[PDB]
Amino acid sequence: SVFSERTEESSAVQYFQFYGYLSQQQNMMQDYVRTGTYQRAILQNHTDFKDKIVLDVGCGSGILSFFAAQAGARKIYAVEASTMAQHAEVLVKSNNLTDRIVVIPGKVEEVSLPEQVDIIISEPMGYMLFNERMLESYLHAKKYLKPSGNMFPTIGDVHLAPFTDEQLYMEQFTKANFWYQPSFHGVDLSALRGAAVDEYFRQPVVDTFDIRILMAKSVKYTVNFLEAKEGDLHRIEIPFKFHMLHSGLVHGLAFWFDVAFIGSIMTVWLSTAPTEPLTHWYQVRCLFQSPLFAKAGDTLSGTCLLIANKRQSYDISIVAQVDQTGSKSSNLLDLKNPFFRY
Amino acid sequence: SVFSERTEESSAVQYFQFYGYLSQQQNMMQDYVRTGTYQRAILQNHTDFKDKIVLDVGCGSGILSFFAAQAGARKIYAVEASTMAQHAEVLVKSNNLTDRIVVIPGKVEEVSLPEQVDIIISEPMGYMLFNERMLESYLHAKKYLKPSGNMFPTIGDVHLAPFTDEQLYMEQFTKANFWYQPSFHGVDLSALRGAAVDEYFRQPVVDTFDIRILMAKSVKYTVNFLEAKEGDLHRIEIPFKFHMLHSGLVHGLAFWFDVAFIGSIMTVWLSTAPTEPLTHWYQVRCLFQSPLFAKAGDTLSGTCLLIANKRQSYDISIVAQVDQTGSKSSNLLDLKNPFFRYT
Amino acid sequence: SVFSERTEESSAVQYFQFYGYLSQQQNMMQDYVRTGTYQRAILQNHTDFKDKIVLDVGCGSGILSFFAAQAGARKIYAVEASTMAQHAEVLVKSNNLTDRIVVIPGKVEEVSLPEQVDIIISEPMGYMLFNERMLESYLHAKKYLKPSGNMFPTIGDVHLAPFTDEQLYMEQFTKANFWYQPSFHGVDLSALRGAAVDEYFRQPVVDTFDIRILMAKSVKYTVNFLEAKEGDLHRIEIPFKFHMLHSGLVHGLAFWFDVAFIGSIMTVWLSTAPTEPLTHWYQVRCLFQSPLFAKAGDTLSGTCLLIANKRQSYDISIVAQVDQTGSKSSNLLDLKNPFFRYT
Amino acid sequence: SVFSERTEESSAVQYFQFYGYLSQQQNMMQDYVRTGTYQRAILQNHTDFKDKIVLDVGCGSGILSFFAAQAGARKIYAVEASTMAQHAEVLVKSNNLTDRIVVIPGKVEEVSLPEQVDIIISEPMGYMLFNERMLESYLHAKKYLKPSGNMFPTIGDVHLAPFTDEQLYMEQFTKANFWYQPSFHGVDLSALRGAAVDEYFRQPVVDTFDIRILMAKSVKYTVNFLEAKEGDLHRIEIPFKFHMLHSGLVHGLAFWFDVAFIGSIMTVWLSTAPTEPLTHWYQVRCLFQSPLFAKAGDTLSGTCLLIANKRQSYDISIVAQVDQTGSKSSNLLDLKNPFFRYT
Ligand SMILES: NC[C@H]1O[C@@H](n2cnc3c(N)ncnc32)[C@H](O)[C@@H]1O
Ligand SMILES: NC[C@H]1O[C@@H](n2cnc3c(N)ncnc32)[C@H](O)[C@@H]1O
Ligand SMILES: NC[C@H]1O[C@@H](n2cnc3c(N)ncnc32)[C@H](O)[C@@H]1O
Ligand SMILES: NC[C@H]1O[C@@H](n2cnc3c(N)ncnc32)[C@H](O)[C@@H]1O
Repeated sequence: SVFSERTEESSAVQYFQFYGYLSQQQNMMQDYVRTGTYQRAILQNHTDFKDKIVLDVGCGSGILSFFAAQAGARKIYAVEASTMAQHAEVLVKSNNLTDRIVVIPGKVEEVSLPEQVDIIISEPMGYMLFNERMLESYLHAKKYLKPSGNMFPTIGDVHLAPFTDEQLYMEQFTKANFWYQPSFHGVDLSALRGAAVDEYFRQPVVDTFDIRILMAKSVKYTVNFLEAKEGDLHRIEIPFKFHMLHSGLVHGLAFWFDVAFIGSIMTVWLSTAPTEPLTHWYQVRCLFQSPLFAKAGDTLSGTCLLIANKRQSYDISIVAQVDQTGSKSSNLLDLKNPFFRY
Repeated sequence: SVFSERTEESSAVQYFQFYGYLSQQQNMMQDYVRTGTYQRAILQNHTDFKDKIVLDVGCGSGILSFFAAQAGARKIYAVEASTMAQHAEVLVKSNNLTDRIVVIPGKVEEVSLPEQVDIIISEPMGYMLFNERMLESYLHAKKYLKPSGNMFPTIGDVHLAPFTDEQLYMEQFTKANFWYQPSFHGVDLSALRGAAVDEYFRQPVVDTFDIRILMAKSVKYTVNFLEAKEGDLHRIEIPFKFHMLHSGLVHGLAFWFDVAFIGSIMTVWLSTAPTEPLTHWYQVRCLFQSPLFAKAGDTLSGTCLLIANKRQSYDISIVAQVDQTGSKSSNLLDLKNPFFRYT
Repeated sequence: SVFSERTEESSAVQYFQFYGYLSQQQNMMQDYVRTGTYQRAILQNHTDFKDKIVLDVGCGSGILSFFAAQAGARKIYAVEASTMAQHAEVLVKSNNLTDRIVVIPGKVEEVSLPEQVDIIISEPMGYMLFNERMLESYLHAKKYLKPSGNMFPTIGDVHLAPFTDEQLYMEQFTKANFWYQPSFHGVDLSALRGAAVDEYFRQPVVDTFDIRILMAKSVKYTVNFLEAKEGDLHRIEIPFKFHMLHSGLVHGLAFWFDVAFIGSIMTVWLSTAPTEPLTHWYQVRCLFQSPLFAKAGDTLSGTCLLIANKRQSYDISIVAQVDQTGSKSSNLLDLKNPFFRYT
Repeated sequence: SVFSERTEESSAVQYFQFYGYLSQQQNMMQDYVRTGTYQRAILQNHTDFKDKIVLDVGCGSGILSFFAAQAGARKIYAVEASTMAQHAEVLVKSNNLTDRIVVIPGKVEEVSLPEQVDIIISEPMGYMLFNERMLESYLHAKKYLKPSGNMFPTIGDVHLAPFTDEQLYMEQFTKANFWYQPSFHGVDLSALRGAAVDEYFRQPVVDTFDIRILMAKSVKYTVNFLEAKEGDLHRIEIPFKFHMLHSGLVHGLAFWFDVAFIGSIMTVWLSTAPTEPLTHWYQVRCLFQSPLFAKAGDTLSGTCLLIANKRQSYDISIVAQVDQTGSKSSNLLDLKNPFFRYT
């Protein structure tokens, strides 16, 4: 299947074992913003579901299937690759919905569905949206979608903005300074300081923050899931040009994302922006190894490049430059292994 | 190899990737208890190391090799399976020790050493001592040990004790009761309440605790690494009989361990007992599904059975009964995925 | 002369230029602790001055000579090498003391005095006591001292103790990190990162601090000016052994000093200890380039080595080691060019 | 050499020791105004640099040379007299520019250069522009300049303006009045009050100020470095006639400067005016001994005379007169030792 072609067995096993735990399902579900927003999107666009065939990709506990059933769907095919699939059917039976919700265990890239569907629903967003590479399974599932079909979510917006946070930068450097020691119990570790600094700064920082640290209006990169193809997500190049509102040191880039459910009756947005209520996604920040000084009015231009790897994630290379001075900074990040600071 | 037959590749890859991070080496190294005690054990027993051949199993950063070098070792073969090895060779060079420390990348079950060694050193202990199943690699390495060779650590003590902690026990039901509601956004989740409970009780709890929660003197099970074989660690049966010091409800068993370095000059102990300073191992507690009432003076008898799995960990089966009342309780735990509760 | 042989002309010119300013005399004089403490020492030991011949080395404005005159000295020879000598004579005249205070312009190593003296007074202390190397001029002056004569101050005590201050350390590391930039306006500065760190950490930090940052009771090094010779101050080796009271990171050593005026009537102390009221000397701290971790009970041993240079100051070499672990740290500091952190 | 004949060795030693510190290079480089403006001037006039020979006088770290290299210079001779030169060559190698940048240690008046150059670049400006007397080294370098060559900066403007700051003027007497007391610890200091006053008024004040204290449009004296000779800078006579915008007491003159880079493509200005963002040069103020009252519309006429001394600085003589009143005031200052008042 296309899934095994793009994934190390080691990672996939780990991935689906993680999602096999009810405690994780609980964590996801107790996010009122996430769960409530999904329900609002489905129910207020109920006409897009009424008496229709639905495909739910990565149903987990099955919550989204139930929303679709509440909206009046004729039949929901709920596909789930973890052992959660067995718990889902238990809920379907105890909620008397066996005539309407059909759980199909397996990967959407590997299962056979009885028929094409009118709409696909899913929650494929990870940290920075793209983490876990579930967006490609979501787009793969489009093979079962009718020409006149819809997708929930319909589009995705990545938001980038430069930030200043001296406290965060010093925190990571305080940790790396361990490896600068000339005599730790009589051992010289200093030969590895270079390696240590790189590794710590290779960590995306997951947490929330006050928006006053943002130094410029954010830049947006939009993905339309209805027209996009699987191949489009192997290499994502996000160019940016910021016009600085404040003078100071830029310590990195901040990331968050919006998704929109564009239904017939109305459009519902789900945002993880720092101006919005917190979600289990929080926000993501990537530190530069060396800060860049920029005056207000200067322009900070560069590229954020995401290249998919076989561990179900992306390698992030960020290059940034102050156009007036030529001061340039780089960083390479491993999105798979973040630093949770909350 | 002997390693690949007892480990799923999936688990092994994730395992060695974890140990390839300098941040992880740093966490271990900043444990003064662990690192300080090892140095003390080696340096205070310099006679066991001076002009000897040494094998360091899972050297990681190589810290233990350097200690052996400080103690006067003739040659140290440092074996490391993760990408930490490439970093180890760097430190050996920058510390001018290439003539004495030889880094050998690979798994100890798969590499070939040029010669037999006088002593083997290592830090193979995981949670509850046995977690990660590295102890089997440590014992495997004995194929390279000369007769009359020594091992650092030399012996291991697992300790079991019954405890009472009403809040820990009740916490598990507060969490699972999330699933006991008839309309979560219009959905009846109650059907999964049972499974949720089961899931939470299969998790060993990692954290520390006040020694006053202990209901009896601990029972210890000893592994002597000098006589032990790999096969001895696939099935570990720890029978126990506790004589209760306090009356109350027993909610589970607490585990910790000691290791001893037995050298010519002296014996050095490394303990993770709750009476001792805290380590990155902390302590481990396993809850019973149902608490047992025990009088002071009553006897709590039963068995703790550890069965190794191919995910580099153990399945724990605990059954206990109060002999005077016949009240019986059991539990099954998966040590591979504990609940880190410390705060 | 002995002064020109131990001093660069470039440094000497700037040095005596500095003390030629009335604004600097004012700063010294407005140190109530210093000036008041000196007056207490001289007047309360007035019997050591009554009808005696006095030599005041580096009188500056002449303030100590006036103290001596108040105490009843028959005659005071006041030696001053800067142009301040011209101002001193103005005060001597406007205060009608020409019969008792005689200003001698020149360096104490070069002037000729009519007679031997009973007591020498002076303020030869700089930062960390030894900076400015005036103590050698003070000791040189003993050639004019009678066999049974006295010296004010009589003895000096240097105190050193380890401290912890994460914020001070990161401040200096933050400053040096400028040179780690890979593209400053398109230029790679990283090649100088090493040189930058060295330069910044070579600076002793002058400021005050909370005594709670000290990690152990201080060690004392005493200089007795009555028996000491100049040659003793060219190389000062201060060994130390601290018994750690608290566990934590040691970021450096803190220095302060006491001097004592031991007269016939009583002993008066002048202290720049952080437990005492502040002076224009403040305290001095020397950072290690890399901190050392020590538990409470461990011992921190090492050496502070002071070597006098031709710029009228000292080069400081500090080596420290945690005896139990072997963790070692060093640093070289240039006392002549401090970092003033004071508010 | 031409440099040694106009400088006492004592000052020269101290001068080049100062610029040998990376900490000061950093201080200069972190001035965005200075460094940014220089880069703008060089890169936006790239046609003045592409494939030409450049001479960089007092390159320090070499930053300006790297800019010239970015603009496309074929070869840059970078001259540096301090020990910074060794650091410069290190950067040249690590930035892989050894084929184009040649670092020449030594004074520009003493070194040997192989060839004539197309353009000279440098940042020779001190406080009040002329301080440090490096502008004379900049002009000396024209012996290596081809006719029709260019100079970056090309011209320099010093700006003069009258100001009012009653608190600054009164501050000097508050400080000097320390000496006006009949019993400081029993000593009458009053005889030195006059000397103290004189000393404070000879110090030009370095800091910044609000432009609302300025009493008239500034008067400017221009130095065009392309036709100017070294000899033009030994005696600078700046006559001035201010037309007062405000009525009030004038306490002195404020100084700042502009330099312009006149290239083929465009002209770039670097200004230290108080209306502009602050720089590490700040502004300079020189007090009159007695304030002068001037009505708005009145004319304040006089002369500012700068006379070079052997301490690499200037003696400033200011004479001013209110033409309508005949009210006259003067002052003589030593720019070598300013008073840093900032914050
Ligand atoms: N939001 C995450 C949920 O979606 C499930 N999932 C991830 N990849 C999948 C896939 N390729 N096929 C079916 N379900 C998948 C995954 O098992 C988890 O339950
Ligand atoms: N202290 C933990 C260290 O021991 C290493 N390790 C575990 N099993 C190993 C094995 N079988 N061969 C070599 N190194 C091993 C493991 O890679 C880690 O670096
Ligand atoms: N305590 C410092 C004061 O004493 C003066 N001084 C420093 N070294 C001296 C010296 N070697 N001879 C005479 N006076 C000296 C120095 O000029 C200053 O005024
Ligand atoms: N911008 C300040 C830089 O200019 C250097 N400098 C001053 N006078 C010099 C001189 N005469 N020759 C070479 N470099 C000189 C001075 O050493 C410093 O590095």
